[PDB]
Parts: sequence; C-alpha cells; structure tokens
Amino acid sequence: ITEAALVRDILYVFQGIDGKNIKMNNTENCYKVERSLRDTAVRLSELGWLHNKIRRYTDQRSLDRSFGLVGQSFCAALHQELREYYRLLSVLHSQLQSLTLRRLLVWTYDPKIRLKTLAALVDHCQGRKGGELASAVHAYTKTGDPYMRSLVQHILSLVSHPVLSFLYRWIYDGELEDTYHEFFVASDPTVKTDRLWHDKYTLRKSMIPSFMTMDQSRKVLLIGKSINFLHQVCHDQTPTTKTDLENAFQGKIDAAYFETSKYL
Amino acid sequence: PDDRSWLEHHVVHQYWTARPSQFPHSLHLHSNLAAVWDQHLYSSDPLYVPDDRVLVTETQVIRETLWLLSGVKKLFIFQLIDGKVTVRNNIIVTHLTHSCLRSVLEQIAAYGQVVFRLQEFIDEVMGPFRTYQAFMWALYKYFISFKEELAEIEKCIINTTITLAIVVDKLAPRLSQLK
Amino acid sequence: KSPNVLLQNLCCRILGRSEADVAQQFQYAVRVIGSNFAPTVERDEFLVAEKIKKELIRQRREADAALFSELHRKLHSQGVLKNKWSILYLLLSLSEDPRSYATLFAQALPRDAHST
Amino acid sequence: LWEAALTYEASKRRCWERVGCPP
Amino acid sequence: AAAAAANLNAVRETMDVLLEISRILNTGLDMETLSICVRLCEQGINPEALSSVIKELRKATEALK
Amino acid sequence: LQQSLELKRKMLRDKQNKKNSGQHLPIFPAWVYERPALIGDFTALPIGTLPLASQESAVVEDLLYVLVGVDGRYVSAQPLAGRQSRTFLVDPNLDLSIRELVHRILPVAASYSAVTRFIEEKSSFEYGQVNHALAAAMRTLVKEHLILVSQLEQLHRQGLLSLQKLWFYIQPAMRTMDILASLATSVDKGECLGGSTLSLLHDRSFSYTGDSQAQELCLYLTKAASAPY
Amino acid sequence: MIHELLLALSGYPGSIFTWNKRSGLQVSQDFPFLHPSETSVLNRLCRLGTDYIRFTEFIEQYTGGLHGIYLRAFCTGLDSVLQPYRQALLDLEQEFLGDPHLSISHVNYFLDQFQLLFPSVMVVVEQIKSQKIHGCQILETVYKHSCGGLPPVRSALEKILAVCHGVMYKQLSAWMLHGLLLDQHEEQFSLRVEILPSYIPVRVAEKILFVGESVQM
Repeated sequence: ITEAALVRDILYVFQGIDGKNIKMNNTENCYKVERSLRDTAVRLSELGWLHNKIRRYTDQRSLDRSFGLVGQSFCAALHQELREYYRLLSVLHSQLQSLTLRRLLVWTYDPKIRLKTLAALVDHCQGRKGGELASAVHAYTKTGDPYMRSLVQHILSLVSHPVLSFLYRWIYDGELEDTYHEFFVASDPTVKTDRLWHDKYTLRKSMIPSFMTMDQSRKVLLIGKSINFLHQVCHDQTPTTKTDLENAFQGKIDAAYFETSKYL
Repeated sequence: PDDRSWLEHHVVHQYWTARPSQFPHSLHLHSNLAAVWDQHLYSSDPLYVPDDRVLVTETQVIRETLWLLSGVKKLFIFQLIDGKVTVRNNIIVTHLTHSCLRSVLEQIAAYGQVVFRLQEFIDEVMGPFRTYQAFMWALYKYFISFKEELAEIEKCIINTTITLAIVVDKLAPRLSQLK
Repeated sequence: KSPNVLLQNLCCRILGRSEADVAQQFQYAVRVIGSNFAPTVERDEFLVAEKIKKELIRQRREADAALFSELHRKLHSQGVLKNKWSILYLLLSLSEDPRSYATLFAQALPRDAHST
Repeated sequence: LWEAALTYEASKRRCWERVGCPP
Repeated sequence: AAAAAANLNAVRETMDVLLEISRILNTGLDMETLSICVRLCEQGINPEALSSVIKELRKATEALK
Repeated sequence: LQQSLELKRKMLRDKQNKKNSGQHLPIFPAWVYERPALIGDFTALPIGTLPLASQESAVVEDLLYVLVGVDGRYVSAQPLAGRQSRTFLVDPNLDLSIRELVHRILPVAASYSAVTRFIEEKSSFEYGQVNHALAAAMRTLVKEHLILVSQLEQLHRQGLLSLQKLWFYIQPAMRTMDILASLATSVDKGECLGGSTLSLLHDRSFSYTGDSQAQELCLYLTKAASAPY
Repeated sequence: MIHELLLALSGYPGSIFTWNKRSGLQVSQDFPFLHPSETSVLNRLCRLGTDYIRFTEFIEQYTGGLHGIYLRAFCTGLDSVLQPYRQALLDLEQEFLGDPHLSISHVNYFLDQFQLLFPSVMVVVEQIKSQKIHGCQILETVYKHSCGGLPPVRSALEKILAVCHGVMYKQLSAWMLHGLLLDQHEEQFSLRVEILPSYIPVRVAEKILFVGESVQM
C-alpha cells in the first residue's frame, strides 16, 4: 500500500479524526493502521490519542454550571491553547499541494511537549474548584524548565482574574456573595442584629488561594467585617472610601485596614 | 460580422433567449459544483431524467434581483403565476446545486411581492378621496428615495467584489423598513 | 542584468548620492564580491527555513514561526524564483530583535566532499 | 525595469466562477 | 500574450510576501531595494558577500553624519 | 523499564515528609511511562541474495531509520528493556565489507536511546528544579540531531548520499551525543540531584576539552543547569 | 463548495444539507469527490450553523401568546451579538477569491470562538421558552448568565442588558417628572414592585412611588 494514503490519514488524526485506512476501535489503545511505515505511524498518533482526552474534559467542564467561574476560566484557557494548534494544522494541510520529514516527526516534535503539559494540568485539577484549582496550576509553576514555567504562568493569569474580582468587592464594600464554594470567606445565612461581628463572617480555609497565606486571609477578613458593620448598622455611606502583583496586596489591604478602623 | 459581431461580443445576450449558453470557467469543484453534482447523480444511476437548465452567469442574477426589488416588472428570471412573484426553476449558474438557488431567490421574491403589491396600489391611483391620496403619496415619497439607493448601488456594479449575500445585508436597514 | 551597474545602484540607493558621485564604495564592493562569488557551501532553503524558525523560537514566538510557514508556502506555490536559498539567507543574516553557543549549532555541506 | 514596473494598482474585478487567478 | 503579464503578477504577490518577511526581521531594505536584491540572487552570488556590502555601505552614510 | 517505578515514589516520600506547609506535589500521569511510542526506540526478504549496489542504498536507508530510534529492516534493536544498555544485531548474511563499515556508525544509535531514557525518567519533580533545567537544555541538542538527520534524509532521497559521506557527516554529532550519554549515565548511577549535579558539571566542564567544541557544550550546560540555583 | 458551506452556515440549506426542525442540516450522502473522513469535519461544523438557523427562527415569530416591550429589547441585542458572525462570514468569501487552497479547516479555526458564544447563549434562548418570562424579571434571568464562566458570553449579554435598562429609563422618566404612566402598557395603582429585580432594594422603590405620586397633587 502506498505512503501517500497514510500521510493524508495521519494528517487527519492530528485533529482527533480517524483516517480512511486508520481507525480507532479501543479508546485506551492508540490509533491502528488497517510494514515499516505502520511501525513508524504509531508515535505520531499518540498525539491524537491524548487530544481526545483534552478535548472531552474541557468540553464537559465548560458547559457544567456547577463547576463555577474559576475553572471555566481554565476551560477558556485550554480552548485558546487548542486553537493555536489548529492554527498550525490548517497551514500544515496546505503545505502538501516531500513533506514527510521523518514522516513529520520533526513537525510534531514541538507540539508533543506543549500537549503533555495540558494533559498533566487537566488531571491535577480533576474535580477541584477555587483555590484547590489555583494551587493545582501553581504546582506546575514549580518546574525548572523555563519554557514550561512561561507556558503555565499565562494560564494562571487567566484563572486568577475571577478570584481577584471577588477580592475587590470584599475589601471595598464588605459585601460577600457566592452560589458556589470558591472564595476563602464563608458567610453565615443568619443576618444577625448586633451579634453580627463575631458570627456573620467565617473563614473558609479550604479555598484560600495559592498566593495568599493564612495570615493574609485573616487580616483582610477583619477589614471586610469592619466595613460591613459600618454599612449594615451605622448607616454611614461615603464613596471612594474603602498570580502576584509584586507585593501590591500588602499595601492595599494595609491602607484599607487603617482607614476603616480609625473612622469607626 | 460587422453589426452581429458588435452585438455578439459586447452585449450579453444568450440566456434570456432560447440559445445554449457557453461560458468558460476555471474548473475543479469549488465553483464547478453543479457539474460535479450532476456527474455524481448520473454515476449513481438516476436513470436518465434529462434536466434542461440552460445556464446563467452570476452577476446578471444580482442586477435582475435589484430591478425586482426596485418595483419594476417584466424580467426574465422570476416568473409569477397569480400575482405573486416566485422563482423561475429553469436555470443554473455553475454552482448553487439548483437548491440553494431555489431558496435564496425565493427569499428575495418574498420581498418582491411586498414591493409589487404596493406599486400596484400606487398604480391604481395614477390611472377623489383626499385622504387615501395622501397615504399613497407618503408611500411614493418613501419609495423614490429607496429606488435612488438601489439605483446608485447598481452603478457601482459597472465599475470591489459583490455577490448576492453582500447586497442583502447592504439593503438590511431598508428591507426591515419595507416589511 | 549586468553585475557592476547593479552594485553601484545599491551604493546609490543606500547613500543619498548620484551614480557619478560614488566610485569608492563600489570599489569596496568589487573587493568583496570577487573571491566570494561562487557557492562555498551547498544550497538548501530547507535549512534556512529552519534557521529563521530558529530565530523565531529564540524570541518565543510560535505564532510568527507559523506565519513564516504560510509565507514560505506562498513562495513555493508561485515558483517564479530560481535561487530561493540566497535571498532568505540574506534576510536571515540582517535580522534584528524588535523585542555563548554557536559552535553547537549544525552546519550545511562544506563543498569539499563535492565539486565547488 | 520589471520591478519598477511592478508598482501599478491591482485589479478590483474578481470572479467567483473563476477561483484560480481572476484578474 | 496573456500569461506573460499574469506571470509577472505572480511575481508581484511573492514580492509583497517578502515585504512582510523583511519588516518582521527589521531590515534596512525597502521595497525598491529588495527588488534589486532578488535580481542579484537569481544570477547566483553569496548573500554573505552582499550582506557585508550593505553592512559597510550603511555605516558610510551615518559615519559622515 | 520496571526499576524506574521505584525511584520516583521513594524520593516522593522524602519530599512529602519534608513539606507540611504545602501538599499535593505534581507528577506525570501513569500512561506517560506506559506507552513505548512516546520515546523513539521500541514483505521482508533476505538482504544476502541482493546485488551489492542495491544493498548499499537499502542499508543506508535502514541505518537512517536506526539513528532516530525506529528499527531498520535488516538491523534489529535488541530487546532488553532495562538500564542505559542497548545492543543491536545486524544479520550475518551481509557482505563483510559493509558490516565493518556499519559497525562504527551503530554506537550513535546507542547514545541516542540512552539519552532518550534520561529525558523521560529524569524530568519528574522528585529530581527537582536543577534537573529540569539540565534536562530542558539536553532536549535541545536532540532537536538539533533531528535537524541534521532530516537534511541528510533529503539528500539520500535523491540518491546523493552514500555511506562514505554519511560516515564523515555524523561524527561531530556523534561526539555531542556521546557527551550527553556519558553524563546521563553518571547522573543515573549515583542517583544525584540538587547541587551535587552542579559540582559534577563543574568538574565535567574541565574534564572534556579535546577541541574546545565539547568544552563549549558543557559550558552552555553548566549555565543552563545553574539558572534555578 | 467553500461557498456552498457559506450558504449552509447562512439560511440556505440546499440539497446537500437537509433542514429538519427536529435535527437539521443532515448529510448522509456518499461523495467520490470528497474524502470519507471529510464528513466527520462537516458533522462537527454542522453543530455551528444549525444554531444560527434556530436563533433566526426565534427572531421571526416575535415582534394569546407572549407580549411585551421587554421582548423587543432582548431580540435587538441578539441582532448585535450576531453582527460579528455576519462580518466574519463576509470576510471568508473575500479570502476565497484569490486563494484556492483554503480548505474547511480554516473556517473551523476562524469560527472556533462561536462554539462558545452560541452554546452558552442557546440556554438563554431556551430558558425563556421553557419557563415564560414576560414582565420586568428578564433582567435577573439574563444578569445571572452575564456573570458566566467564559469571556465571550460575558460581554455578549451585557450588550443586551444595557438596552433592557434603557427601556426602564423611559418608564422612570415619565413617571417622576411629568406624572405620566400607562402610556405604554405593562408586561392608587402605581405598582411595579413585584416584577422589579431583587438586586434593586425596597428603599429606592418606595422613594420612586412617593415622588411619582407627588406630581399628581
């Protein structure tokens, strides 16, 4: 059988799509050819074997509305990363009409490493939301590969935008809201009269972020508690009175802490 | 020769008369689509069904559609059978499989009936009530500026890339108004 | 086209000067073009494509390494050029960054196991 | 000469019944 | 006849592609200078030689200014 | 194959007992070790009855297959599936000339596989930030080897590469991949990690200075490994 | 072919893709001119344009069933969220004129971001039909989806939500200054408070009612 057929088929199985004489029978086995070319073909189709997993996981978790905002950011990130792989593939189709450079092994060599990582990241964030998910992308920033550290640091900047938007409502106003469990403070459903201060706000220690210590969470909890007591009881109202950012938390929480207590 | 050559070359005339039209093109399916679809149908053993769709090129369809959306009558494409303008199914371009064509010309014929009934109402005052007269005058006043817009678009065809899907979205802030 | 007039026209494009006002730069041009005018290393546009990709991975731009791929595709789709090696290698040599190890890089064929 | 002559404006008439090189 | 003028059209769009590859590598050529550079490379010449030529000729108009 | 499964868990217990200020250290999934096609190393008629000037083309295509890991049709990569050792068998029916010429080209296959094992086992997080930066700069020279073999593949395709040219062409890359294989052996045997494999590279940089081609190799590798430290 | 797709993604099914109101744009025909695996690509691509038809059917019937000026504000925003899906379909045919090598994969690539807009806004279009919303409580039901999880549907609904607040500044402008209400029918009596969204508190509503009643005297 000619080589030209299997080259078109292996060009289709990079997307995750069976060829004409390449078929997929068992999902835990790699793609099988229907002699030397058949032996060569398997190492390239390992990519499609993993691509099915990484597509299916970010398919399911993105349409799941119990998975929450944190992590649907991660799905949006993974979708943006699979996009650029299809950007490669759409050009690679047009480059035929030799292209078989060790049967495209030097072509697939650099995607093979940008796809092992997302396969690690989907399984280390499995069934986890909030700060448990944030630590699970921060864990792969402990690598010593600079290309890998630069790769994962972008996705962490994607996941940390919802939590930081939740932070800036909690410091400034004292308001707290969630219909899921992704924040580090857990409010009491009872809305107390003057027993508020001790019981209205409790610390959710399971969902403290991977850039915040326990010290940081408790210290900003005191500020949010005070600025909530200022509104729900004292009835005073004054407007414009309230990943790393390279030590900008420890200044903003510091200024807000002083202002609320001195005015109280 | 002398006069028939000046006709034959520079005037379009083949398709709105009874004559087999010859048209060169760049073959190979992406715009040879009608012929490839007929080859597949005949290879799948129809049996015969000798379909006769004469031919037209694409841009002439655009200008006849614009003249129908204007409100003037008597065009070759768009036959009508009771006063409602409908598709002529005797035509093929080089593509559109005769089914996409039959749908898109039906969609613009739906607006053609809208403009045709109102120009019929406008004609039945032009050959005494004095409020109906003011009402049809209001519709006439809308229609003259409307026909100016399509007529200036038609001049830009003689000179950009234009197709059917471009001019329908171009006439979108007016075809919404006509309804 | 005649080579000598082609070099002094280059001296007239980069220097803001007439073609009877420059003969000194074109004399330097004759010094370098003579004795390096025939190939001294074998031609391969494949290598210089993967060395422009080597420049673009040096700046960690995979999307522009794939833009160079569609550009290099259009170059083959038309095919009106004959020496594809020299102009891309020339463009590669004048590379700057818009924002060690070079003896560990690979080399092309020396034209000593082949006729010069 | 040919590439000084290259600098004339491109055509604005495109054919969709000709997908390969419609000037 | 007809193809001999559309062939040079097929030269122009490649000449436009190299106009992108020139500006993303920050080269001192413009579009007119690159046309002469393609006329140089079709006849066959080491581009290290031309590059050394321009690497001196560019430093001999700003060293006198 | 089997023995690599111990080391990661054994060091994971040490780094798990050390760290009580943070939990859940990252590791690769299981199939990353399971599949033999993530690495390069795993109708047919006897070559002996062929003429000689067809045998040369056949054997050079087979050897170019062997360089990148996959087997040739007439030389088999022997299954051991254990340590940095790997052996190869050519058939005994080939003419004695071409085999004596082939046998001196074969060790660059063995210093390609033994390097390849070190890129998979020694990139996990029980070997640390220093070994990750060491390994991430050793994969680069493997990629440059892939570049070299793709260009010689192109030359061979049009019938313009022979064994006598090929023998001359691969020798500097043979020396590079031999340096990489010897250092991989030395790190694997002593079970070294941390600053103990930055003392090793400080000595190894002085140790090999034969043409100052390899001295600059290990000079780049010690700059690469010392960046996380 | 590659313009035949561009009418399938628009409102022209043709003979190749047979539209049905239970599962539309179907192809199960055998092609000697297309590869066997090509069908698979089209099948995934079939999920996109199908939704563009269904949204379009929803815009035709509206503007004793549902009534309201609230439904005349959701729909207008659904036009604007489909506007770049018009523009990024006009761009393709411009690109296809010169280039003959642009296959289906570039269309799948370029319109990959509408496999995140469309499925997260289709639940919003199904939600108002499965449970009927016709009062002033449309702003809550849209406002919980603009928080979203993904950036495209997060902005796409905010474009819609601004005009739903804007129609609510025609009622709260005529009532408070000119003493005019029921110039447009809803869906002393001055009540609107039950259908008002719950993130709007009771204090501002009791202020609004008194200010409106004072103009009558």
